[PDB]
Amino acid sequence: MYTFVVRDENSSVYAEVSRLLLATGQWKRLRKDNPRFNLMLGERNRLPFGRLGHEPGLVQLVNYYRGADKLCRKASLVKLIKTSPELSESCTWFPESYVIYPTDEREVFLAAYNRRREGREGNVWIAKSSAGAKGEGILISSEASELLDFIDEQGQVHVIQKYLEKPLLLEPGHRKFDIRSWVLVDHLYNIYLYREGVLRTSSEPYNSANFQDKTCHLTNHCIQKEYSKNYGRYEEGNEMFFEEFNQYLMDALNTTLENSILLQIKHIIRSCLMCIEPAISTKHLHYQSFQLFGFDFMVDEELKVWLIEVNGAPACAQKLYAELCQGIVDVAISSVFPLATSIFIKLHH
Amino acid sequence: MREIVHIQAGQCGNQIGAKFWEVISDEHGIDPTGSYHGDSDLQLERINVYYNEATGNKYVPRAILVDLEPGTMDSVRSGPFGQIFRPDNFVFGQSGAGNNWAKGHYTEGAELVDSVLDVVRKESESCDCLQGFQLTHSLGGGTGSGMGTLLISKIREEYPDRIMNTFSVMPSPKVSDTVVEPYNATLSVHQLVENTDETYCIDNEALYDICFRTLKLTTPTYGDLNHLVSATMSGVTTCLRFPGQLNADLRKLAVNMVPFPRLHFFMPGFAPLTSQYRALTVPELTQQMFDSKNMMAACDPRHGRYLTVAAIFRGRMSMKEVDEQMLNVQNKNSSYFVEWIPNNVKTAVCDIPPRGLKMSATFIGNSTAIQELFKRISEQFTAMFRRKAFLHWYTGEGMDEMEFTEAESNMNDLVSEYQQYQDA
Amino acid sequence: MRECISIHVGQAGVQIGNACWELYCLEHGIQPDGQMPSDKTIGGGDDSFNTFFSETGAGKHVPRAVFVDLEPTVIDEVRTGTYRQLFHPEQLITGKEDAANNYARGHYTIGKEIIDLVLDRIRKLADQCTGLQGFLVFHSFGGGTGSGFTSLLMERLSVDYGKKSKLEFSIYPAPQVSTAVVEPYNSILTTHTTLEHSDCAFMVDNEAIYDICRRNLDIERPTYTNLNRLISQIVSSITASLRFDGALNVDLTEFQTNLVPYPRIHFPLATYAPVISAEKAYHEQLSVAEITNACFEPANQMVKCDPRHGKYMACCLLYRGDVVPKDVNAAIATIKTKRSIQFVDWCPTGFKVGINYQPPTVVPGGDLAKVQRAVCMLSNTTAIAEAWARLDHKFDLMYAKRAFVHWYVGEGMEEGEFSEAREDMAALEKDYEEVGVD
Amino acid sequence: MEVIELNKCTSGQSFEVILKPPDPSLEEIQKKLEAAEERRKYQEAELLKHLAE
Ligand SMILES: Nc1nc2c(ncn2[C@@H]2O[C@H](COP(=O)(O)OP(=O)(O)OP(=O)(O)O)[C@@H](O)[C@H]2O)c(=O)[nH]1
Ligand SMILES: Nc1ncnc2c1ncn2[C@@H]1O[C@H](COP(=O)(O)OP(=O)(O)CP(=O)(O)O)[C@@H](O)[C@H]1O
Ligand SMILES: Nc1nc2c(ncn2[C@@H]2O[C@H](COP(=O)(O)OP(=O)(O)O)[C@@H](O)[C@H]2O)c(=O)[nH]1
Ligand SMILES: CCOc1ccccc1/N=C(\C)C1=C(O)C[C@H](c2ccccc2)CC1=O
Ligand SMILES: [Ca+2]
Ligand SMILES: [Ca+2]
Ligand SMILES: [Ca+2]
Ligand SMILES: [Ca+2]
Ligand SMILES: [Mg+2]
Ligand SMILES: [Mg+2]
Ligand SMILES: [Mg+2]
Repeated sequence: MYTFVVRDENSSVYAEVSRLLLATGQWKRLRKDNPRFNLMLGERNRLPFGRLGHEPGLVQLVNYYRGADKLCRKASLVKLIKTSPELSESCTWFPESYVIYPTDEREVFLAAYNRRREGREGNVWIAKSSAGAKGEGILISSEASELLDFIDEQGQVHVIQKYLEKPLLLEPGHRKFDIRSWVLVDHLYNIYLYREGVLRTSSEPYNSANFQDKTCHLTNHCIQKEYSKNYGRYEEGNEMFFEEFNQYLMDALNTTLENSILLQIKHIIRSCLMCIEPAISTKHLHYQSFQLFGFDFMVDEELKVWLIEVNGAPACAQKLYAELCQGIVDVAISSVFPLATSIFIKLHH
Repeated sequence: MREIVHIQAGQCGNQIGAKFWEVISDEHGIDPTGSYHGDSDLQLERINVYYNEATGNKYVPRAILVDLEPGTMDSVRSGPFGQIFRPDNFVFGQSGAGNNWAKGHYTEGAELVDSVLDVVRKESESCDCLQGFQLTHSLGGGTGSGMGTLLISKIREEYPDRIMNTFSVMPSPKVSDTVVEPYNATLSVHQLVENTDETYCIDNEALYDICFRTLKLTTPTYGDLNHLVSATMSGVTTCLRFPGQLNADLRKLAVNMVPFPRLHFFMPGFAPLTSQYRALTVPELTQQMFDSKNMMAACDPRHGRYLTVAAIFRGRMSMKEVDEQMLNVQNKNSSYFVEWIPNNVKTAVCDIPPRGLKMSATFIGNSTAIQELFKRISEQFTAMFRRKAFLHWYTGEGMDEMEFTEAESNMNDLVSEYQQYQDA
Repeated sequence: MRECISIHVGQAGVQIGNACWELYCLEHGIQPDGQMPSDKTIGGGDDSFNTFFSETGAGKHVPRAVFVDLEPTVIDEVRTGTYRQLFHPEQLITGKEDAANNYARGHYTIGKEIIDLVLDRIRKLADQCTGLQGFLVFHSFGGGTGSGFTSLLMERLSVDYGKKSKLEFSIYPAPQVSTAVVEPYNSILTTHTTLEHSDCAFMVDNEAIYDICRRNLDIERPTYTNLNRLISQIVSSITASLRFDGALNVDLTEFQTNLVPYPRIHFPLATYAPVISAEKAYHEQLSVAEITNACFEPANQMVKCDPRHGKYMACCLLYRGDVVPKDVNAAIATIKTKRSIQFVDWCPTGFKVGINYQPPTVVPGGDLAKVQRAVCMLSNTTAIAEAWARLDHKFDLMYAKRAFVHWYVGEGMEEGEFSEAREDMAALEKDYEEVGVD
Repeated sequence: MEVIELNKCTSGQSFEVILKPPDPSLEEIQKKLEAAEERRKYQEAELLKHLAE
């Protein structure tokens, strides 16, 4: 029999994983502060990694990679991409980004900006922060002075990023979207891409002239339900799944989801996770880690994929919880603690 | 160095103590006349813990035998190993204690206690470095119960920084001599709460049930009960008496087993208990050890929580397998260990098995479930005291009801203190 | 030449000290009777090995050591063992009754009665020194003597030898090899009281030594004898610079200078490679690149923790055997490109290297195979604070219920010393965090 | 990657390689020990008083 503890009550994914583990009859849940566990479903913040793997005779597993925050913080991801030669300052799939404090790149940011507007180029940028949730601390603007003055009002560190001014628009609707991919990295550092993703679509016509109405520009599920009056019109909950999206690409653009988009997505996922593997791998450590990631992508009108951000504690689409959470138990948990056709694509390396 | 002084008081205390000395004398190679005839110097490496070396290569138990009537000690002196005891260490009176704690503690025992302390002092003075005392007694009679706890108080006065441990037989209505046993036991328990460092609670009903249900003895006798106790005492003291993992005197052992001074009442057990030549695997040994049927306080450990646990394995076996099995029982019993004493389950192995067994295991539990034992006694006490029944036997020896009221409150406080650490 | 005096306190300190001096004698060609044929100056010193051995007119080489235990059975083994002729009786101090795993009993109750005798025996060794540099102190964190009497000795050593360095080799408590339960108390209590008095302390977690012995030596159930022989190899690597010709870490002061920029943060992490079973019939010898890369594997560290998630303040590489600088630098270059090695901003990203050409000596009949080259890395990384966080948490669990506290109060200690010591540890954890996290 | 401070002898050699540039008095101890001894003595006196009652 196996023992596990729950320390993040707000996790929809691992509330379901915990439920499945009990329904096996071979897993037992202990109090959150009992140290004699096999599996820790850990807290989002300040997980005590230093106390894992010191209980004699217990193989201990945790659902977070210590150090994975560098990929999953906006300011931290920018620094990782600019300073890692595997990714480099020339990385073609990440938008031009700069870290700004209220080190800092404010002078370099204005430098590339000066060359941009002087050359009559598109000069719209979006400033965002990690500490800003619910799509509130976002500003899209083509005036640099307005972006920088906005940053100093807020307290936290910010990232200014080139706003994809030419996004691929779904039809009908002339509407924006982003692609969420779920990625599971097991204790062996196998990278598993869940075969089901989701498009979080805007239910408003994309309007390049006016950035003040953020509803047509921001694809967040909370924002579309809260502000778009056309919410749910074209698809339920502004969520389009891969079968429909692939069928659309075939009918409209005579291409497939696999060819036009998913090859790039797999390339990007692999590049990010292989980059930080030496810093976070638990291969020869006294405890083991797995983690579920949520990658967010943008697609432009040339069918080029851009990475937007990586979420270290993603939720899942409602109609996909059962399949994915079972896959977590299969691939990440039961692989270390065995019990008494695959939904993942293994990205090899 | 690390000498122990052993005291046995009253009928039960002397009959169990005599069996204890029969058992460990066999393990150490000492014949009924004190001569060594073993085959291994491992038998002698720590022989001084319990035996004095008299010239002529005779080994003499550091044992004192106390009673307020002569009958049981006459039987010991005529027993199998009756000759090994120092004749000067038989201290007895003639009146008896009439199963009366007051006669043992206040009148008859008070007249005899000074001469007992003379012998204690004589044995202590010949110890290179006395590490403490052990007492065997019952709580339900008069001499072991009343005079035994009087002795403990006198020893604490004269030797205030010496460890005092007891093997204490708790009365049960199902294995009972007189109706006043709950009175004597309740009065004694408060003495133990204050003046012992470890008290091994041996419930006579548990011993009886083991003999009847597990050993298939249709009509158990006190002798059958006492074979379980002497075997348990041998196992509990294995690591003091033989070379092995533990380099600990009684104080170090108590320091690590007793987190709160009053909660020092231990639940012992051992394995195997079988009705025979079959080999016991380490899984079987470990599983039986933690089974309530192999424990001797008649308390269900699932009704409380373990503060500390120690287990002693005897025989030639895999240490790696012992570790693996101790981890398996802990995960099955994960609810029943307090999580605020880290690593509170400890094990020790001794290569030398007891007589007749290739391997065995002895269990020492400090569990809050022992409160069930004190609740039983408290109920039986109150059922009579509420009507002041049989009290005249005690007021006739100078006691008044107030001292009974205070003993009742003290026991109910002890129970209450166990309940508070079971809910933490 | 400047002498060093070793002090071994409690069971762990005495048995490790016994294992170290055996190895020193093998490394220096000293027989168990004290004679040393290669030493052509009879009764007279000034060589590097004289920092640890004095000499008699009869030509015997006597360890500059004191063994102290509050109970005699461990030191009695020294008195009757192979190297019994090495030590004179005055160097072996034993009490009657130990501290019962109770810091307060080792520090206050028993320590008060023996501290002056111990200082008198140490003074006798100091009087034979022309230029004493200081002390090496071996002890467990968990024992009552190892924790309680050591902290008292360390305080009085600061008084009596104020300008002398003091180094510790401390055994950090591991449940796998301990039958005690109160060791988190003793560890925090002794660390709090010793912190100001120790210039540099090498912590060895019995858990790490135990697992190395299991994995690399194929010992299913390691004993103290197995653990101590491995620990003595690491101790020998660290002290070799004091005992042989060299230019790195040639006196105790250099340990603080090279490894400890901040006084309180004076616990370097030791990593050792290679550990190879002697029972292994066929073994391929490891290169300089391979043993140096092994220095960045947590599985070879004396304390399990993850240096990738801390920052370095100093890093020393101590090689024994067939090693030349060119191969060290080639190995360092490759490792820097492949592993996460981040220093604090106010320190140079660099390595101080020492090479001793004599390969490691191993005890005949021991568990370790002889190798052609070995290395001990000493790095001051903030990752070792993981070991403080573990200990402090076990402390907090027991102390919130005042479990076992009465044993300490009963020996004359006050409850306030517990929280005073725990608050010092909280400040120490905070210091490591300020240094190591952005 | 610079080597500095190379010293060589018959027993070995040492060097540095750089990748990147950037107490209580005796009387006070006696006070502590004697204060603890007095708290022990006071606790023992209470025990002996309790036994005398
Ligand atoms: N590595 C190693 N650890 C030891 C050794 N002996 C004891 N220990 C560890 O030290 C701790 C127990 O402390 P001891 O050194 O035995 O106690 P002490 O210093 O003698 O003090 P007392 O309490 O008076 O006996 C436990 O964590 C043991 O695992 C040893 O020889 N080698
Ligand atoms: N450079 C860019 N160009 C165009 N659109 C962008 C953009 N950066 C962000 N967006 C839009 O903003 C939305 C939310 O951005 P972001 O992911 O930074 O905020 P967030 O982290 O709070 C939501 P989530 O956690 O689901 O990723 C995206 O869905 C995307 O449509
Ligand atoms: N296990 C066991 N219990 C006994 C024995 N003799 C008496 N008892 C129990 O001890 C209590 C009686 O105390 P006893 O020792 O006979 O009285 P004392 O001589 O005045 O101390 C009752 O609870 C009896 O059940 C014995 O030999 N073995
Ligand atoms: C610190 C943990 O200790 C142990 C760990 C593992 C296995 C056994 C241990 N041993 C204990 C607990 C013990 C005791 O507590 C006291 C026992 C006793 C009782 C009465 C008279 C004489 C001796 C003697 C005795 O071995
Ligand atoms: Ca009379
Ligand atoms: Ca008298
Ligand atoms: Ca010489
Ligand atoms: Ca100093
Ligand atoms: Mg986000
Ligand atoms: Mg009777
Ligand atoms: Mg000791």
